[PDB]
Amino acid sequence: GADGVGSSSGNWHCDSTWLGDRVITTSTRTWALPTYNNHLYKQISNGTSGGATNDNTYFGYSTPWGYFDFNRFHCHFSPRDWQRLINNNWGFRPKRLSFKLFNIQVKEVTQNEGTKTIANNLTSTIQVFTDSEYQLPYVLGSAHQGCLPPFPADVFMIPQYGYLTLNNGSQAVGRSSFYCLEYFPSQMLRTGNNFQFTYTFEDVPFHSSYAHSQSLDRLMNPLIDQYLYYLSRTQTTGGTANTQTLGFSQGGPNTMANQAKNWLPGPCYRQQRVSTTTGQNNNSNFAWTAGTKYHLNGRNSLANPGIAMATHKDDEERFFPSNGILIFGKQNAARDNADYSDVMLTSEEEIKTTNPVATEEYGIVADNLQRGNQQNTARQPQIGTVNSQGALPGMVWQNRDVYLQGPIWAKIPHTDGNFHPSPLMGGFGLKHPPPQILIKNTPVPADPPTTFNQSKLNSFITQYSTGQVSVEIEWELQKENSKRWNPEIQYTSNYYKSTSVDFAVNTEGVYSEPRPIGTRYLTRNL
Amino acid sequence: GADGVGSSSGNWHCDSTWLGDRVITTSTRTWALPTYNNHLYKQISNGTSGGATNDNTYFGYSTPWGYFDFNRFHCHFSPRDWQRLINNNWGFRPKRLSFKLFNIQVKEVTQNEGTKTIANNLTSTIQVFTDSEYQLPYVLGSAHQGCLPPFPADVFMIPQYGYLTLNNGSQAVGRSSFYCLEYFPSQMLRTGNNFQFTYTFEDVPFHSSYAHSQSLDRLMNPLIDQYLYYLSRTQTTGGTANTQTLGFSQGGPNTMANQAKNWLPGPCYRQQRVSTTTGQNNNSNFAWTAGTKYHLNGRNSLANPGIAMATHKDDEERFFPSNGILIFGKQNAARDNADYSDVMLTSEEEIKTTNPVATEEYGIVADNLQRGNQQNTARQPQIGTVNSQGALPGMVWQNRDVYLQGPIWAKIPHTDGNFHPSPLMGGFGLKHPPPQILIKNTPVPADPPTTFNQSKLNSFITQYSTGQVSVEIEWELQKENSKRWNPEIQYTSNYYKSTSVDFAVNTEGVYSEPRPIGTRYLTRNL
Amino acid sequence: GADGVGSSSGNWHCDSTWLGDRVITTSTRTWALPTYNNHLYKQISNGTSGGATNDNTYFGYSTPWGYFDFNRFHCHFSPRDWQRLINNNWGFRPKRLSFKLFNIQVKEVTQNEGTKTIANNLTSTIQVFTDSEYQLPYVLGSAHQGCLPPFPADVFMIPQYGYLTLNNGSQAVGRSSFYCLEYFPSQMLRTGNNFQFTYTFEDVPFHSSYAHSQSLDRLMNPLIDQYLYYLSRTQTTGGTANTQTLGFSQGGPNTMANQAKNWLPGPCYRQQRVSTTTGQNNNSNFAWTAGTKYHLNGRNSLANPGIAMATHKDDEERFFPSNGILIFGKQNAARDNADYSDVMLTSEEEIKTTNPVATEEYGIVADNLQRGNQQNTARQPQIGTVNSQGALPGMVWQNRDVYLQGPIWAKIPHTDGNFHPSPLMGGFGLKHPPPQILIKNTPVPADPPTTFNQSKLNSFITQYSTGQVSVEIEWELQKENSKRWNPEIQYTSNYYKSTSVDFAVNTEGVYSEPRPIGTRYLTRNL
Repeated sequence: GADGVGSSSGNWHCDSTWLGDRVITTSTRTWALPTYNNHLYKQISNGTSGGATNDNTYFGYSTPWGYFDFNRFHCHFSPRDWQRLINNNWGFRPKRLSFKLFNIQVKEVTQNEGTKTIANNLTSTIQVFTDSEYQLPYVLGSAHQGCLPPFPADVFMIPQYGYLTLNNGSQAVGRSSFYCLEYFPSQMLRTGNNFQFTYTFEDVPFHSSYAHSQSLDRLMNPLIDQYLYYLSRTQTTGGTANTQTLGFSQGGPNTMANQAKNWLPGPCYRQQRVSTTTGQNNNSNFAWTAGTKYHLNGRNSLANPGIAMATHKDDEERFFPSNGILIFGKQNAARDNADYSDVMLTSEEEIKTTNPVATEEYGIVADNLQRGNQQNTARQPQIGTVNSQGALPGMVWQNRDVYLQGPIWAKIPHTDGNFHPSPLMGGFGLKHPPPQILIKNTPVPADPPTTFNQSKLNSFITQYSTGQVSVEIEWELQKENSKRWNPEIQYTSNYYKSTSVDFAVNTEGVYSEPRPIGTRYLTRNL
Repeated sequence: GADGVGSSSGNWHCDSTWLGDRVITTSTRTWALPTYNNHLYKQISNGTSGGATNDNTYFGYSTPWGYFDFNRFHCHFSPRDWQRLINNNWGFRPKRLSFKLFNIQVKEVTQNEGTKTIANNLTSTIQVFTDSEYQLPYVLGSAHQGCLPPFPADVFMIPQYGYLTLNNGSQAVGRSSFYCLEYFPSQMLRTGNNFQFTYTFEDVPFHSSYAHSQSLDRLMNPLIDQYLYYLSRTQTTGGTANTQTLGFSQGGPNTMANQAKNWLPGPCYRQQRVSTTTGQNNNSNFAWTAGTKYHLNGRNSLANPGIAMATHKDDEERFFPSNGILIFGKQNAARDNADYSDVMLTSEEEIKTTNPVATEEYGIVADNLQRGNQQNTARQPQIGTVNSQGALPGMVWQNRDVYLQGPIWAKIPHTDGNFHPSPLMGGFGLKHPPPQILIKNTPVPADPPTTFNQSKLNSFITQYSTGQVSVEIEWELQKENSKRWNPEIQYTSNYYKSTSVDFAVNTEGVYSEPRPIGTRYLTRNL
Repeated sequence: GADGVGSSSGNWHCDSTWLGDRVITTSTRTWALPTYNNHLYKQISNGTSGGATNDNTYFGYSTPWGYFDFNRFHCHFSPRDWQRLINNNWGFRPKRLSFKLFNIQVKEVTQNEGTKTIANNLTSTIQVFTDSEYQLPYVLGSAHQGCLPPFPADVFMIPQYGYLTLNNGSQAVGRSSFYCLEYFPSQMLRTGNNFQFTYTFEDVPFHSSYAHSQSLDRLMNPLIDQYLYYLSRTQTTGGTANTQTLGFSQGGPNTMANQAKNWLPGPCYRQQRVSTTTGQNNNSNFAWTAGTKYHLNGRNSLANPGIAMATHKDDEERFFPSNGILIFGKQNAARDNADYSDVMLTSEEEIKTTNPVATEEYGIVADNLQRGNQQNTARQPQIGTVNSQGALPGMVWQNRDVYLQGPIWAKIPHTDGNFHPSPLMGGFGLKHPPPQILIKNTPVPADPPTTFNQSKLNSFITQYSTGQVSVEIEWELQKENSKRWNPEIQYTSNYYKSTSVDFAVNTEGVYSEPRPIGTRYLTRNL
């Protein structure tokens, strides 16, 4: 058509459409983009000279660009839409997305004395491009702030793009890369232009939006015996001097721990157990010294949250792995040293059926070769505790649950090999994820001098931009086909009276999410 | 055409053609083939009676055949061609090969008194066949001598084919197989015939001809905080009597070791650390007693080189895993007890970014369940060191690098299951690799007696054969598409003056390779 | 389409595409254009009255226009792209270019009291035209500041156009020309218009992007003697009284300086030798008194850098010709009297093979006619040193190398004759080079008086302009086809750790180039 100062370049479109095995969520927000870094790229680093430990060293670059992040589930689903999803579906996955950037408004700020004036700059541009070839460091999938807000009426600030590369302390090495984002083709938009692009998700397995109604060690028939035998006795009984013997029995309903089985629980990487009753915990600061870590290039990193393991066993909801769960913060919680009442701990107890408990061992194996007292001195069988266990043939396991406040996807690192590349924070591991959209205000110089100077211009017009952003994702559903007789467990609001509605604004206009909501409510058989 | 004594049956073809995403290397050499084993098959074995340990016992057969081996990279690539490959390509893999055997010359040796005469035997044959059905023990892929020489002007001797089967000490068992290679269809060639065959590689992943410019624990945005919380404090501070508490923080730029992450480093099988400064090593002979071994049927075998792990961490190039690297020998180095200055140690430091260091642990896991002093005696959290770690979900890793002097492929054992079947010595794991070409001089009996005798003939005419062999491999390239601004690291010759040119002959005509050359020079993002 | 205030008239396009024998570099920058000279043309001159010497006199005109200059190699090539070029190609040359000027923003500045306000002037224009007929003095190709910056994120100021004509001291002569650039057809652009033009380079020889692996005096076979003889002796030996004789020998492997040869080294114009170790230089200020100069119309001009000669011989990297090399300045170096550590000296040592050393003589010639003592007094042969040598038949030579920071082209003067018209600063000599693009802000008068006045208006509205400029050049490549066995020399980054990445921004956002990069890394035979 005809795009100009006086015409609108897009419409507000926030909705959700359920149709068959599909649900299409569309979302629109209003953003603001400042000028970052004074239009400069800056080398950033952190060494041990300052006072940091070797574990927190880095070397990277801070860019003047910003980026869009809709990598949380509440960016697309309302709390009621999340309820329709998790109460009626066994699984879901993303199919394709559309992204739009419209109604651009570039404004200039003047500051004579103590007066601040904001006026339109009708001829200024913003630059937008997507990293469709995955040529920049991918910083989505690290659970960073700056998402599209969950409440459609909130206006958000676009976060600043930065990246890291190889370091040796605060220094760089020969393989450290430097990226200029102006070295990419970018689209320039004045107040009358808009931007848009579409993306198609690759085939990714459905998320397991269910709990198991059987456990792995209870797949048997509780009425029939097994025809296989197991060693049930190595020493006679009854008499006064018991001797060695061999005795075998058939596993039945009363001895189900001895029965022969076909499968094994998933892998284990044991965590430390912490109680929410502080009086039960040890009186020391063991959050880091006793943490569950991995070692990479002489640098210790917390395995957080780590592989998917059950949070606790039966009747022990007060225990959690020290760094083995996702922890969200309540509305307006401190950044550092928030109290327990200010955060919301998740719980993966739904996978007790196949996954080992995060704070327990995997099992028991033998240590030595037992013998009698025939020739050499008698030796008693020794056993060892398996606290870490990699993949064994015949293992089955579930992934970590996704949450309304949690991440959606992550980029699978480009490596030679990987094992079960599902992100450890939960979500869909993608070889080619949604590309990151980079955005920036084109610099506008102030009046240059009237005599030539070779130096680069460092005096600019103060500016920022505003506009709307809409993202539409189509999800595929996996409906449940269950013959269970009794009613299921569902997610529900509390009927009782209260001061405020959950998932609503309070008297000051602050929207908040009172609890985290997983997706495992319906049940399945193993 | 017309093949006979006076016409040539092939041309010398040693070259390399780069065209697009393909490179075609052709190579020709001159070989000599003796008579092996006096035309006999011989049972060979080694037991503990002789003085060998149980780890080195074997039972097998020594055959009179020889075999062709072009399973090193310098058989096909010149040092300059290797430089064109590793400086410009992110990956490569083999596609198809052609093999030719031509200009056969069978010669007979007579030895009257102290006189030695060598004359043509125009009517003698050689036998050639390829094990296209993989019915013989495959001895390629064990890094054996007898390759086509790297320098095209060198004449090489064809190695003798032998194989092993099951043993119990120096003895055999009922499942031990005996193979006669004369029980195969074979092609007989006189001085005017030639042999040829073609082969097509199966789909194999490209070799990672790059290093990572990011590390796994540094995929985050260094400017933005995380919205997820982690347990940062379990004990109050400041006061005189500190009590238990729970405190949570958000991971940010300054605490990147505590941030939530999606992935884990690759598996670990810890090695012993040895320094090239001998004064730093322990004063004992621990090369075998402290080696990193695996146990199979009561036999210990060194895990050499083992799974792909980083050789050392930053600033520690003097350390290597005791048996975790490929070690090549310099030109004319001893077979036994060569000094350190006579060998060339490789280094896989390029995979510090995803793979754990070979001489370090994998990480830390919990040992016990910590508790306070509410009821039972207080217990402090205990941690354990993970020195071996199998595959965990969310692991990523790189393979071992390939070298100019290193092997190309290996045959994947025919088993029920395998995990990431990439050869541990580096290269391409193939279910059906290039078949082994077997070659032999047909026996020519001396004058038999004039009265019949049933005994097999054990008097033959002394003979050997000569000819040329050409092998042409087509490789597929994977070009780099990088937006890195600063220059890359490249492999380069030293500009400074020297007594000899590297990768050239010296004054005596001896060709040598001064250093090993890997393939990871360009960089990528994770 | 529809061009106006609210629509963008161009997109940011900074990229490089390698495809076969072509590489296409595109580059976009943001510029600022002030009002120059108060919209006036001004006669400028410099005589000896002021204090200048006769060598620095001039007469010319300063115009109110500005011009665009992309005549350096870093305007188009990133440091990594320069590495892809010089490591893999024997030669390159430019083919065609595209130029675009878009997103024009004309702004007006008001200055009431101590307050400065910058507002859009939507109805103001800029004027742009290209000198496609080469009718103005061509000031590109004089290595002037004001290029498009090497770092795409830098905003640059457009330089002011001026020119010189004939002078006699500070005065002009009858042949001195005066040019008004308003006497050209020019395109006027408001904030919604854009400008563009294309250009095709003429056929120019490829740049020699290689070094020679042979030298001119070593093209012989080192094993065979020559059949030609040379005079090897003019006096008998051995006896007590030696007499005159004639003795001839054949040139062989041991006397290669006496062998007959077909060619001669290139021309010479000897320079003065300066050491970078200051203690080795003479203790006097000889930079100008001992400089290597040419004389034109009673005016001395430094021959800088002069004809292409080798910088130094073997093992003498510390010596350079006093004014015979290109010298670039490090980031933020002084304009006058910069120390040696603030500049980067180039070195043309790669042409030792065909070109004479800049600080050495060309050779030796005879001075007199030698004779004996038969009649007149005996005379000994005299020799003279050739310090300058023009073109001789059978000469071969290389041009000067091009650098990443160096110039690309120059305009060949329109004369009756020229010898080897390749610019002495390095690059491509073009009869019709890329035309210079002239740009200016159209003057906007302030309020004129209400009574008529014939005087020209000298009160204007303060103004400047901003916009983007994109230039795309297509280069043709000349791939190397070498049979060299050993690896080549390549340009590479240093692997060692460092405080900053080379060719990247520092902590303050300042981009810098640490060293000059030539193009002669691969090798050829003579």
